[PDB]
Amino acid sequence: PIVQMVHQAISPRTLNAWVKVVEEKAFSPEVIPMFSALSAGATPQDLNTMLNTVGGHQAAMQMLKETINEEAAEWDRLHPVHAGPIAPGQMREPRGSDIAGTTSTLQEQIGWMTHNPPIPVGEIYKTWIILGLNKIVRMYSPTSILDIRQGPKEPFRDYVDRFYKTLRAEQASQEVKNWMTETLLVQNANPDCKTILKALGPGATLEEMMTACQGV
Amino acid sequence: PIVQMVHQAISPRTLNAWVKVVEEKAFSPEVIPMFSALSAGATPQDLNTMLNTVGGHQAAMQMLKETINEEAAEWDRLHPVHAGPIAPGQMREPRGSDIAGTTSTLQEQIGWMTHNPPIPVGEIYKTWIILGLNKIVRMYSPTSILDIRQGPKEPFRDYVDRFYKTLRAEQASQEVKNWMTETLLVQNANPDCKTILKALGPGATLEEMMTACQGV
Amino acid sequence: PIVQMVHQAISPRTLNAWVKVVEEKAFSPEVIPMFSALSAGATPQDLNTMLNTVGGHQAAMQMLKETINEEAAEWDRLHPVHAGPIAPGQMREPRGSDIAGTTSTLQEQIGWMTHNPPIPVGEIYKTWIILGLNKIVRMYSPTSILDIRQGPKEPFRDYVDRFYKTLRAEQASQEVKNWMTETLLVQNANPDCKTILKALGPGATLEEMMTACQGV
Amino acid sequence: PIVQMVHQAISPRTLNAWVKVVEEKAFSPEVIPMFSALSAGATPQDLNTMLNTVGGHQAAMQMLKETINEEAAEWDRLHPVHAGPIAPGQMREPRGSDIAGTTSTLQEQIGWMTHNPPIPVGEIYKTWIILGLNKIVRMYSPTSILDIRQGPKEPFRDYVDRFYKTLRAEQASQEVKNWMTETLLVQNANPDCKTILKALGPGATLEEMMTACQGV
Amino acid sequence: PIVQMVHQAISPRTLNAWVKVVEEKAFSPEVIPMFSALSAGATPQDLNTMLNTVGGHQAAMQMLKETINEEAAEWDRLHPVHAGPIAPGQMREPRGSDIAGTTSTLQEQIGWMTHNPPIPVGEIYKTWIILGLNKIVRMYSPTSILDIRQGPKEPFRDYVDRFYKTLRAEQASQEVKNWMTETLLVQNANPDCKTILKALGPGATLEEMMTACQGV
Amino acid sequence: PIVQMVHQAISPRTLNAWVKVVEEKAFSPEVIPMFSALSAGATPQDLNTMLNTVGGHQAAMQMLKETINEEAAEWDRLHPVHAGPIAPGQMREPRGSDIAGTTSTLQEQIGWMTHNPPIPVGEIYKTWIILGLNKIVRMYSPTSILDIRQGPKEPFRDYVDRFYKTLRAEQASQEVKNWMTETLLVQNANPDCKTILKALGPGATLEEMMTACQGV
Ligand SMILES: [Cl-]
Ligand SMILES: [Cl-]
Ligand SMILES: [Cl-]
Ligand SMILES: [Cl-]
Ligand SMILES: [Cl-]
Ligand SMILES: [Cl-]
Ligand SMILES: [Cl-]
Ligand SMILES: [Cl-]
Ligand SMILES: [Cl-]
Ligand SMILES: [Cl-]
Ligand SMILES: [Cl-]
Ligand SMILES: [Cl-]
Ligand SMILES: [Cl-]
Ligand SMILES: [Cl-]
Ligand SMILES: [Cl-]
Ligand SMILES: [Cl-]
Ligand SMILES: [Cl-]
Ligand SMILES: [Cl-]
Ligand SMILES: [Cl-]
Ligand SMILES: [Cl-]
Ligand SMILES: [Cl-]
Ligand SMILES: [Cl-]
Ligand SMILES: [Cl-]
Ligand SMILES: [Cl-]
Ligand SMILES: [Cl-]
Ligand SMILES: [Cl-]
Ligand SMILES: [Cl-]
Ligand SMILES: [Cl-]
Ligand SMILES: [Cl-]
Ligand SMILES: [Cl-]
Ligand SMILES: [Cl-]
Ligand SMILES: [Cl-]
Ligand SMILES: [Cl-]
Ligand SMILES: [Cl-]
Ligand SMILES: [Cl-]
Ligand SMILES: [Cl-]
Ligand SMILES: [Cl-]
Ligand SMILES: [Cl-]
Ligand SMILES: [Cl-]
Ligand SMILES: [Cl-]
Ligand SMILES: [Cl-]
Ligand SMILES: [Cl-]
Repeated sequence: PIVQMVHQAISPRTLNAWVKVVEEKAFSPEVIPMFSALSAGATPQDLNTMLNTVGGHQAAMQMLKETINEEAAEWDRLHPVHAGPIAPGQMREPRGSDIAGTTSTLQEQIGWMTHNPPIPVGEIYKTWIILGLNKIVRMYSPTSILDIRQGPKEPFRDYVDRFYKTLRAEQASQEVKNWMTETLLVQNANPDCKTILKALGPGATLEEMMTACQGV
Repeated sequence: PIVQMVHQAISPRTLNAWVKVVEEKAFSPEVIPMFSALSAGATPQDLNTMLNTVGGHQAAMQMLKETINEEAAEWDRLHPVHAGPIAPGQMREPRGSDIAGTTSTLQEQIGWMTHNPPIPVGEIYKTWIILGLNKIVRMYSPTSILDIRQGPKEPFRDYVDRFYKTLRAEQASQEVKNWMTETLLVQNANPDCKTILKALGPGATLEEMMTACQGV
Repeated sequence: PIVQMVHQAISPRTLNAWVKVVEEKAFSPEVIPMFSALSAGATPQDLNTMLNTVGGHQAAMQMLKETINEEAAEWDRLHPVHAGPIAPGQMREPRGSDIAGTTSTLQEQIGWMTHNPPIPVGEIYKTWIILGLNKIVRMYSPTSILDIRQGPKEPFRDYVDRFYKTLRAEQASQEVKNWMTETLLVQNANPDCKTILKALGPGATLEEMMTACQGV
Repeated sequence: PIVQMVHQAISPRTLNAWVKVVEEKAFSPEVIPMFSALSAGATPQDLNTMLNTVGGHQAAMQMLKETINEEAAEWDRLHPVHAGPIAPGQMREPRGSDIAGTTSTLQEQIGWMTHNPPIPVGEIYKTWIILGLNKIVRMYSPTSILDIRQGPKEPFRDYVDRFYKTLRAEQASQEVKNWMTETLLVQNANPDCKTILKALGPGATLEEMMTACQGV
Repeated sequence: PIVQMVHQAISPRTLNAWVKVVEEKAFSPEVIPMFSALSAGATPQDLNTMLNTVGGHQAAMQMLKETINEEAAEWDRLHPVHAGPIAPGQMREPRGSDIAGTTSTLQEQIGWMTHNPPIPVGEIYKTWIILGLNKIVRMYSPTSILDIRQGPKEPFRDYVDRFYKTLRAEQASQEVKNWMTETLLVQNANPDCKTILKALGPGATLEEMMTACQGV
Repeated sequence: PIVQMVHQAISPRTLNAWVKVVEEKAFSPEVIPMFSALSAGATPQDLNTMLNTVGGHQAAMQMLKETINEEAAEWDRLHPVHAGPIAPGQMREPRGSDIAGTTSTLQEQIGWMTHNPPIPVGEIYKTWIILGLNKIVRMYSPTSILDIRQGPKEPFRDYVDRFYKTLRAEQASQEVKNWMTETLLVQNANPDCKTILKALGPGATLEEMMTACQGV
């Protein structure tokens, strides 16, 4: 990675942390923030290290590769490289495969990241990776938000935990998520809780909803 | 985080420590001081990393989101942003969502935290998070302080441990807590201890109370 | 903490070390030196972090709070704060609650600790905490030094281990401890060892006493 | 290793990480990226340390030695050393065995790596090692890509995981790998999935293929 | 400790390492080199931290205290402190209890250790501690070197391991140790090995002795 | 150790790593590269720390002592110390026991290692230690290379693993090792493999030999 500047290897602990996270949690949604934290200041070389150290899950890892290549091709369309000899005190313009670290060297990556103005190839590549990880989380989610229904003796808190877990795995925008919360949460609550939540009105906070259905 | 200045990634150990704390202790009151210690010098990006790495407990995490948004909206009311182009050698004034790290970049966060005078967005956001965590601790507390009663063969020390554990989870002010201690502790002690503690008078320290009921 | 100067967060390992020490050893006497080592260079904020991260033992932790408040009130009596506006290039004089970190900020704590001359608020607060921890160790000690008696088939080394373990938990001064050693150790040894130790005379070292009763 | 410059020992954690990786994963393909990450900035001395700390697998380790010697001999052919006394402020030209660290000293390795222009002997030797590791991965792969066939009740995702795991161990070029994907994946799918994938046409992404055969 | 200069706290890992060593190995001879390594650059405060963090073994720890006090009293005899006010840019001369860290402050310890010329109070105190630890190792050794005799079917290597383990715990000088090796090792070997070793003559190395009795 | 310069203590992790390596692997050949890596930049004091922290194996550790003394005596013969007072800005010439760290101080060791020109006493002593460790590995090897014979149903890969494991423990030169490989490997293979390997001719690589006998 790079930190406030200087380059260094990914630490053994960071490497092991990532490998173990994937071994333990597969593609539960919280893996993505963990990936992002473990890859802080990463060069594309470091990001490829992290992805290539995953054994198994090779369908997911292939899907990620295809997503990356799609984003790289889009970058190339928007940023076509201009022909000419690179001047003294200048860097060549990166293509998509340079950002993804397959056709660039570490020095070139360092060159772009530490240039003035900077070309943050590590952060660009990370956005592409996270887009691909989000697709995998979606695909690997066992359940739909439409099927989350409170059981007749289920504590409301447990139902809400299942609701918001499933909502998190959905790849719908924030406005759609708001509609899901406003509509389904109360609609798919059990008869007694549902009646109590409708009495609160559509202005209630989750805290107030949870407090209301505690006794039920 | 930032430390005496320079920015760096949250360490794998810090990340793992937080994840494991939540896995093991859920929302026992001591989790909050642990959160605060693990988030020392944190930018809002780092604070979101910590909260987003939690898998499960998504009712609690949603309640926390709602608390954050409430505090952000209050900030916006008290600190309305003034229209105009930002001068050379100046930072734009942060709105609530900039403090909570959803509409600001890391450089902007670094910019505010290291400015002269500083705008400590990390510490402001942390106060909002801790307010939300305190609400969750309250809500998830199984017991009321009014129901803590010493058993007829219960060592006074064990009763006092249960009393002060339950008191800690109550979200009443320090003056109310003082009344609880002065009134209930002795009132809800078992017959023999209760008689002995009333004989000490209302000036006794906890040490003296504990020593008095040792033999009982 | 602060180290030779610069401030930084308490490390996750330090935090975990302290939590685990308390989980494992409760209030055995060796916990106090461990506390002191783990809190080296600590600000009052860091010291409160350490104490607040303890879950359970809330009778002990309340006793500690009361001890701290007693020491803070004594500080206030000896060091009454003088009214007036604080000059440029000067620090306000700390009251007891500033030393204990409940009414002071981290910058103010840093301000006092790094001032010339220094006001070591962290070390002052640590002495108060250790006074309180010593009271808890005393109170939680199961045994009195007067009751430590060598069994008729007990190796002298095992008896001496029990003697000095119990002596360590007593909160009597060094002169009283010397009397206990000079008087009780030999007095409460078993018949055969006791006779052998009285023959050595009152000038014998512990090494010589232990060697003498090896064969017994 | 060397990091942005300064030399230092390989850390105990790096050493242990490598030893344990080999103990646990043998020569699964992901071991190679792990080797590369753990050997970041390595001198040839450090690389030999890593390889020599492996106990067991001595057939593989001998094959690696032979691969290294082959690459060293090729280097010598392409870069024959010129006779003459080495000038003040100059380094002798490295032969293959100097790059592999058997006839050079640590200072000489440091000398080449930190020279202007640099002669990155660590990175050259690492390419040779990885060539040898790739040969071992190939040789130790239990299965051929031609034999990966979806079972009649096998989830398509599981079949794809096995396909891309086996493909990764093949030491065929990227163009051959593309042919394998375009031809075999669909060809060796089970009757019902195979029919569904042929209906998608040869433009489908893996995501689309996986989604199509979810219900099957 | 102090390292090339700057002071810092003993690390949690160092603390834990020492505690665990004592828990696991008690007073086997190798504990002393481990103590010495873990206490590298230690101030007397750090050395007391290490000794005071030991729970149990309080007979041994008391014997150590008595040994320390004996060495402190000897220091005082050889180095009597001269009366007078300490000059600007000068340090007071340490007494035995200042070296052992009970009557000196950390700053004073730092003062002596970093003075020109240095007064290495940490290293002086460490020699006293190691003298005391050696006495404990001796006292706690279960066996005498005179009783180590090779069994009639015991591999010579196992006998030699027991011999040199027991020899290490003896607190006799190097010349006495040489006599023990030259005399007893061969004398207390089993009949067949003993005959073979006497045939080698008194010039044989241990390697040659071990090789000679391999087949036996 | 010393690192690019500055001196510091051996880390607790390094110490523990070495102790555990010896506990787990005894004197398997890979222990020596591990020793060398863990002792990088070591002073003789640090090297003695590492050797003295070993509990048990005291026959081996005595053999190592004798090997060290032999090398020290050889050093003394080749480098006799010249009588005279040591000049300002000069170091006394080290004798063998100064190199082995028994008659020199840490400052003197630092003095030699950081002098211009340097006298690398740590690296010299390390060569002596490794010579002694190699003697122990030889002596403790259970098997001879002449006795490694492929079983009639043994996979060739398993036979080759045993061959090269045993070869590694032999203390014969590289030319002798080459003869062993060229002669014995094929000679001591099982009837069917042996016939197949003789058909390849004496130019075959190990990879080619292993591939040839895969089906057998
Ligand atoms: Cl995995
Ligand atoms: Cl998953
Ligand atoms: Cl890679
Ligand atoms: Cl790869
Ligand atoms: Cl850009
Ligand atoms: Cl970047
Ligand atoms: Cl569900
Ligand atoms: Cl969780
Ligand atoms: Cl909870
Ligand atoms: Cl995040
Ligand atoms: Cl998230
Ligand atoms: Cl502000
Ligand atoms: Cl802040
Ligand atoms: Cl309770
Ligand atoms: Cl606890
Ligand atoms: Cl206790
Ligand atoms: Cl706190
Ligand atoms: Cl708290
Ligand atoms: Cl003061
Ligand atoms: Cl302080
Ligand atoms: Cl007892
Ligand atoms: Cl292995
Ligand atoms: Cl393998
Ligand atoms: Cl090596
Ligand atoms: Cl080797
Ligand atoms: Cl080159
Ligand atoms: Cl290199
Ligand atoms: Cl398969
Ligand atoms: Cl212990
Ligand atoms: Cl012992
Ligand atoms: Cl202490
Ligand atoms: Cl103590
Ligand atoms: Cl001195
Ligand atoms: Cl010192
Ligand atoms: Cl024995
Ligand atoms: Cl051992
Ligand atoms: Cl062995
Ligand atoms: Cl030592
Ligand atoms: Cl030793
Ligand atoms: Cl030399
Ligand atoms: Cl050296
Ligand atoms: Cl074998």
